[PDB]
Amino acid sequence: KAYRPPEDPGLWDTYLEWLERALKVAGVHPTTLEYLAHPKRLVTLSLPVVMDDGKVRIFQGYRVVHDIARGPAKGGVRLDPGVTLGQTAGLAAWMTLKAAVYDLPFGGAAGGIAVDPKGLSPQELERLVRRYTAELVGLIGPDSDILGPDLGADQQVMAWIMDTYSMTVGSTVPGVVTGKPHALGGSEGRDDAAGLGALLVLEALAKRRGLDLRGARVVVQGLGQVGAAVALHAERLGMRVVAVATSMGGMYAPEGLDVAEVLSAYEATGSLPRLDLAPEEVFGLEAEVLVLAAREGALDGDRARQVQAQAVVEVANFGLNPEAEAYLLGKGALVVPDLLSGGGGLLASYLEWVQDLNMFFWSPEEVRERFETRVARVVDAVCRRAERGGLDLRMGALALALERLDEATRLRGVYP
Amino acid sequence: LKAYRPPEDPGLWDTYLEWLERALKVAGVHPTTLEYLAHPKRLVTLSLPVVMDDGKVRIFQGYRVVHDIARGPAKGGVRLDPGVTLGQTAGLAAWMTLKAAVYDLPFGGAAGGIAVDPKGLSPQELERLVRRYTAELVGLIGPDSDILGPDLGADQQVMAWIMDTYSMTVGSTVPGVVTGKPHALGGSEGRDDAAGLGALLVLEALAKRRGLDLRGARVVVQGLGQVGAAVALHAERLGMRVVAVATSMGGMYAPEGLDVAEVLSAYEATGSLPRLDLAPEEVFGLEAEVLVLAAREGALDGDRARQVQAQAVVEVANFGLNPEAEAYLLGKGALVVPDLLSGGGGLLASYLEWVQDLNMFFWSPEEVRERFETRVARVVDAVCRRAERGGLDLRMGALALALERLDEATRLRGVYP
Amino acid sequence: KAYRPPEDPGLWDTYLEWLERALKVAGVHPTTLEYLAHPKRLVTLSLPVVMDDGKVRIFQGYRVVHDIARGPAKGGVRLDPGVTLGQTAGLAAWMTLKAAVYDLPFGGAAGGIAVDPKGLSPQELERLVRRYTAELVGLIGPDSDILGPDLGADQQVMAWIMDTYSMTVGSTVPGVVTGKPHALGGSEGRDDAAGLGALLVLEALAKRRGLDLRGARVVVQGLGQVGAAVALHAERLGMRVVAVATSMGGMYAPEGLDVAEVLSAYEATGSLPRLDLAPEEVFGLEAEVLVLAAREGALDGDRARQVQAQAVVEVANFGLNPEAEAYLLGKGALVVPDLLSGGGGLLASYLEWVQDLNMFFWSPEEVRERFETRVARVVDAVCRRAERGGLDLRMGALALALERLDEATRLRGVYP
Amino acid sequence: MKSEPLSYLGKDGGPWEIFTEQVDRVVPYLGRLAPLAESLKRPKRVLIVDVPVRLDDGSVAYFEGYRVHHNTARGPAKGGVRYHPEVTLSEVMALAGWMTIKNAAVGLPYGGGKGGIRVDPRKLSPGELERLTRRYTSEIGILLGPDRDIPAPDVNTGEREMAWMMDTYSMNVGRTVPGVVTGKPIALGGSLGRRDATGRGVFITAAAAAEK
Amino acid sequence: SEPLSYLGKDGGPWEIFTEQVDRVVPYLGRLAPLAESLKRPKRVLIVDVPVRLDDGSVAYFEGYRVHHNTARGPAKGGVRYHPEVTLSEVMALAGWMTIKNAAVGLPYGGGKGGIRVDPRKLSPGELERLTRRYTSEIGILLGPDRDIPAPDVNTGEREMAWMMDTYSMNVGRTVPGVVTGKPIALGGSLGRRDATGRGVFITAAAAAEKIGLQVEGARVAIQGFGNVGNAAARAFHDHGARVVAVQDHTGTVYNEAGIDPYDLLRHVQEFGGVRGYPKAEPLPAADFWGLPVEFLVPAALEKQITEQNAWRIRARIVAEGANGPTTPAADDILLEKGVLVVPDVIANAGGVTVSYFEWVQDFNSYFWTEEEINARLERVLRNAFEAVWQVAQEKKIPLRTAAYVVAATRVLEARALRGLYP
Ligand SMILES: CC(C)C[C@H](N)C(=O)O
Ligand SMILES: CC(C)C[C@H](N)C(=O)O
Ligand SMILES: CC(C)C[C@H](N)C(=O)O
Ligand SMILES: CC(C)C[C@H](N)C(=O)O
Repeated sequence: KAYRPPEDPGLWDTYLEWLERALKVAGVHPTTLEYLAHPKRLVTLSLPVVMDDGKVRIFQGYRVVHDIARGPAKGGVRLDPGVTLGQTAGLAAWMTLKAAVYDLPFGGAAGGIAVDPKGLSPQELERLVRRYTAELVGLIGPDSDILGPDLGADQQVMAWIMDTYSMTVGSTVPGVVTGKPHALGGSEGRDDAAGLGALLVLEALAKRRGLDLRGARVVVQGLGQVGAAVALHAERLGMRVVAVATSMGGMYAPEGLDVAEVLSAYEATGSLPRLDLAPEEVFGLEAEVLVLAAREGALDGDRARQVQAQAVVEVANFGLNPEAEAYLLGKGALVVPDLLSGGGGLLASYLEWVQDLNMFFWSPEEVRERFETRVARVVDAVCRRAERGGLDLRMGALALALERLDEATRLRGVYP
Repeated sequence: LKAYRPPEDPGLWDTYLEWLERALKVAGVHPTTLEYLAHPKRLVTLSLPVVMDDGKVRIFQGYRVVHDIARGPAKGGVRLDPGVTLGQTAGLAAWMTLKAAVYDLPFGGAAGGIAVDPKGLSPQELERLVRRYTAELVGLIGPDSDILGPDLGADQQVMAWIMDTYSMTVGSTVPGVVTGKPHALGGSEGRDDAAGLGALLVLEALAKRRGLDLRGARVVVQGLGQVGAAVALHAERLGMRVVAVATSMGGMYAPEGLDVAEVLSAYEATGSLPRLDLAPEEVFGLEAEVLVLAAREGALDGDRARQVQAQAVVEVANFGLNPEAEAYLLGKGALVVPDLLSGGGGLLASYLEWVQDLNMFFWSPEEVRERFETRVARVVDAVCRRAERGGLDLRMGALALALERLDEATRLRGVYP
Repeated sequence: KAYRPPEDPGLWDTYLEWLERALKVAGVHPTTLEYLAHPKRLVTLSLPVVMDDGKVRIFQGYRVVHDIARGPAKGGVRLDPGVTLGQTAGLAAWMTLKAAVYDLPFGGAAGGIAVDPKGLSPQELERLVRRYTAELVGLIGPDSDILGPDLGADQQVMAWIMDTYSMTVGSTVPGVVTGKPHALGGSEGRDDAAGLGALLVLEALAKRRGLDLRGARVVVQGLGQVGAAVALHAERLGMRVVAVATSMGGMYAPEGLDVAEVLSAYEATGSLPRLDLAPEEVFGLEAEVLVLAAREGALDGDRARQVQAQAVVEVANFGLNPEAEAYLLGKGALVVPDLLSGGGGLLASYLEWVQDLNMFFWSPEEVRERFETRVARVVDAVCRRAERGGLDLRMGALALALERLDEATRLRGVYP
Repeated sequence: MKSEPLSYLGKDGGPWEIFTEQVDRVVPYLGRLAPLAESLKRPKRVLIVDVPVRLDDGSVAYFEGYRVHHNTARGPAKGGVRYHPEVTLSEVMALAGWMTIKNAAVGLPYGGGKGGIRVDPRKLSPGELERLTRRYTSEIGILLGPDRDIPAPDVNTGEREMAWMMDTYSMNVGRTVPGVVTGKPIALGGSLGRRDATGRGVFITAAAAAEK
Repeated sequence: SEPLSYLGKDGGPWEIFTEQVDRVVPYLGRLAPLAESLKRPKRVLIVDVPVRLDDGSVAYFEGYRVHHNTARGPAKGGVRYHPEVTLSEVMALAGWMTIKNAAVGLPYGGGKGGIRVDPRKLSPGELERLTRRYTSEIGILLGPDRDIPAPDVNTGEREMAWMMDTYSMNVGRTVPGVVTGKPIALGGSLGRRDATGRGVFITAAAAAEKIGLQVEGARVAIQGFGNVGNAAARAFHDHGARVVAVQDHTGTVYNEAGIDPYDLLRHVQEFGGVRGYPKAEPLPAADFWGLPVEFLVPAALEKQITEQNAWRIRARIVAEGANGPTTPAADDILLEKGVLVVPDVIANAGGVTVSYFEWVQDFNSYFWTEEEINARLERVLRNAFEAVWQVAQEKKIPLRTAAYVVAATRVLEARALRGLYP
């Protein structure tokens, strides 16, 4: 029935597991299921770079387009030692679903290069990124495959993608990549969208189910752009951020941290002002809200037994695995899945693309407002669907995505 | 040596790597060239959906690998076979880089394939599959980027569908995107009976060179497709005794010589030889002067090589002869003709098809023959020349020749982007 | 009447001046005239290059396309600190004429970069050359404007042009540039054709005026690719090469020189073995043949008085001043013009391009034939047009070239 | 110099004549623009294409298809596609003419275009109907584009056919181009508000008159 | 699958083409089901061509470009400027190019264009603006690998130059091979003026061999002394055959001792025709047909050989220089008398063979000498005749029918191999 990655199937197999469960609760045509279970195109590149010492080293990278039923392929780029074909495939498929949950006219895609970005000089990294985008010029574009940011790939990387592509093609093409700097056709909203989204989603779901949020305690797992934003917004909306954690451990304040102060220190020193918690203890604190805002696999089945939170908010893709979700659901926890919370990065990227395509840029105010309207709509649709089939949030989102994918796929049909 | 690692089925690639590294020791290859040689430019895996006869979609898996294009646009055959993997396609694409280089052609190396049993689909399913494979590749192929060609399970009819699908997508008659076409479509003459004709041309030159005669030499042809049939056929007209032919089912043996007309006729009509004398693996051990490997890869391994009695072994199929079996046969004194040399007929013929399609001007059967023969001879003499220059066997002289032409092209063009 | 170059009008004015003289002897319609007196376009490029020390330096480059009536633009690339827009125009216009003389399906073009190539690292030069061709890709191509070798730009430069064009455009396109290495679709061989061609022309002209080439003495001014080749072939053709010369002075031997041995010492050290002569004493030597193979303006009116050659062969474009030519023709010398004796490299390039397009290459001996019979054909045509008009060689060539340019231009008409 | 009526219709006298007559009745009111009127009586482009289709029974049927660009001055050609056994060239020309008019009357930045296939869709299987739409879409490919010509539904076509056209084109071109046709399903870049537009429009213009 | 509704019931020349396709089906074998495809032009593009006239007013002209069939390569065929140019006509003519292109073995499908204009009513400037606008309008069809126009009725070197320039400027590249019939200066071919006449000889000579007929000392009768006629004449003369009779629209001259074509030509150039040629005797127009000769070359109007004259023809071989010089009734009569008719489709295909050579040379602007041209000309026409002869014997049918069979077979084989897609 399904594509089998030869390297590293974890994320892909997780996608297949959710897909198989969702099939039982949505109307899906066989032919749709076929497409959803075999990615369109998986491509592996060899990337020559002339190193600082003048010797040529070859890096390995990937771009996978999973499924384009709903529109052009959209997907991030990872610069990380752990990148593999199987991971990129899994992430591409997750993207098809995410985008479909968000009612976005995007197919799913993902890319990456096996490299430690810190281990290269900026010149070597810029060269590596340019060779990547050069080798992809004929397969990407503002209506083929739109790239964006992901692990180890910041706004400066996006700048280099955009530039390389634009110089190659002889035209200025902002819409080839998202997550760009403001100076280069990026959007105000925002590259702190992941975090705000997570919270707009959360607040919307608590309003619906009588959960009181002003003065609720939040633990945030992870402190990159995503976690920082989660923490800042959670505080703005009147919650107590009692903990933030990195991979070295966590900081704890039963009264709630001074978020901006803690983040000032983290940016300035590259460390939390103090470390109350071991990395293990983070999940086991007494709180209302636990936020998974770091990396895949963060919360497994064993660790789920630690969790004391009423709400668990998956923001990182695959932050909690199926086994932890079943357990936490069995305990009466509200589990907010990645497909919903933190589709915020993707929605912003979309609003970036729309703006780039007709070269007219909304105010920070106007972006915010279109951004909020759309997350409130996505939460509504997912809940309406969950309720009609009496399913949990993830399943509702899944069934929604699948129904939408099935429409685009059956209407378009098989061709060539 | 740091090289690309295929995740699945790395056998053919690994062999290529072995040979690269041996040849590295005897040819001047700069480090950058070596890096390019050890990592394919691009490996593409495709999901190929197809509406089957029943109306159900089934998805197939296909591959397109461009290894290295220093010396010109990529050239690469297309395989339709149940054992097609990314690993083996990688290995074949790199082999193309070297082969092209040995034959001095302005081509880089590519290969493609789909993991399919062609005899198991209907004519319409097969056609739809080949078209989809081509449409998926349109932006990545073409007469000056990646030029497709035939291989296992891929007919002149398949080449036609490739030419047609491309041409209809791109909105122009473009015969030069694929080779091995029907004569009617921009194909060249009669060849491909070229693989076999070439094999024998190489043998004949190598013999007139080391003062042997083939008048009445006994030949064992392992394989009877396009390639083997022509070998058998051409061996017979040069007055050799073809004592056995062998398919994947077994072999027919006549110590006095087979009527190659009779055996081919039966096989073409029925898929069997008139009689089965030997199980397929017994055919290598036969008392003959010449052994021709004209089937698939890995036909003659290390131990079965201990059985060979033949003095000359001609490897026509890519990797027909394992490296462990080449060492042994060299030890024992046998003449071993490598694929890079004797498996180069199809590629040369394809190049001549391509050249004609560039200006849509077609030479006569005899002009094609003449130009084919002189290039084979130039290539045989060039390989022999580089071999005796450095005291090498044929394989190694061939590899040396290829590496230095690849190195020259790589160094001149440089790294860009 | 007439484009005015903003600076360095010299070579354009000379071209203009010859055109004015040839109009009185040739059927040319006003429209043709207008076209020939105004280059189609003149491109000045800024060429950013990240230098070895990491700081950015901008160079200035040019591409001029003169007239395109007979076919796509063909023309060289100079890398020389003397390169200007005015110089480039003049040369682009000269190509137009020289191609028409050789009856080639080319229009004329030229280009340069203002740089001393010897003062850059090979790395820096690669970047400069690559930026030049990248900036140009939308204005060049195999049926558009075909580039080629010229001052300070050899086979390795042409390779980088080629590689740069092909990588950008995304397919392999040997036809965008000529004078490539054999490995990349150049040959066969030469590089050595400009000198060969020069001698072939002198041969057929000597045979026609009754003149000893049998053991006659030759002086070659200039020892770059062209002069080295002239000298080399002059010796093997059984001429006695009494002198060679560079921008440093001249090596002299009255019974002949060992030429291979001299180019060996020159290629080794960058200087001649012995210096018997001052850089201007070379012209006045006792020999039957003076060959001009260095640079434009090599022989002035004054220096021509000292010449006792009976044959003066102008190989370098504009090697021989208008005024030196008039005097030598008055004395009765055979004066062979650049337009005729300087087309070897152009012819070889044409032949090279034909094969590239076809992607099929002739044997060394097939090239030779085709080359040789073409030189003979154009020598014949220049003389036939000379004879009928009662003209010297230059004027004959000029009127023949003008007539072909007139024919192509009036047939095509004005459009858009 | 006189511009003779179109030779390719026959000395009759049908839907194209009714359109040119409408052009004629308008010429007294055109002022300095009058001499240009002739151009309105001239389609820019008429493409007649053969649309072959493998039927379910495995045989090949051949259908007549048309794509006409009447006028292209205000913008790209816009007009639907009709599938009807009694469709003629001259009918499609006329309709393409009326689209030039209708588009200008509301000031949309469009020229006018129309297409037609001479076929009874009732008589085709859904599978054959699809291969018909795909082949037609390939054949008029050289015309198509969001900045060139944008087809749409008409008699016997709708969402389904527009979905196939959009798909065929996008696959043929290697990118997703929703705007190559209109009247698509919402799932493919359709618009909200398609069902009530014309009725509401009737009201809006009636009210605008009441206002006056 | 019903007949083309945009012709109405008013078939005419297209039905003539269509009937000829019908007549060939019996010979198609397993290709016969595909025969219908030949009755359908791939595409028809009708364009408005607006021209700013010298007085400043705008005139509008209907133009046509028809791609009849594309199985064997890009469309190829000339463009005609005639006030009676109709859609039906261009279509029929595109059809005949598919046939002719295949019979001779060129890698081309069939095409044709026309503008409905009387070029005589237009100034050189207007004809230019007409030409350039037509070629911009059909620009979406043109290209060296898509469609290659050529001269036809009232067009020539002058218009082709204009088409090439326009296409080249429009596209920003110089592309000599987008059209043929260009002047040499712009990338035309040597050998064009005599190609058709020469080819009549080449085909007649190939026919001659099949029947043991010596060319040397053979007597030749030729009708028409234009480009084809006199080219055939010289080609016959320079191989040792005697021209004994030429017929013109001005009269008929006859001389059993031979007429020297180069001398007849000076007289025809001087006086407009053959009448009163000093070195021959006048001959009654009807007696021309019944002359005892080995070779007869009708190279003028169509239908010159009819019911009314066929029975008197003593020639062993008729080689058609003109299009359709002989009627079906005459076909049947000459078939009964045992005279070989070399049909026009191959017999006069020299013109179009040289056009193809021009196009080959244009790919890399590398030009053949005249002797190379004629050498390859021979190769193509001898091969085409040999294949027509082969099928006539196999199928027991006349050369004319064999030629269409070869053509239609080659087209349909290419369609069958490529298959139906999309
Ligand atoms: C779902 C769509 C993108 C289907 C597409 N036309 C295909 O057959 O691949
Ligand atoms: C074709 C290759 C050898 C060279 C090319 N500049 C590259 O970096 O890939
Ligand atoms: C001289 C040619 C290039 C003519 C071209 N049509 C022009 O006007 O420029
Ligand atoms: C070129 C043609 C003979 C074939 C093409 N695939 C078609 O369906 O029209």
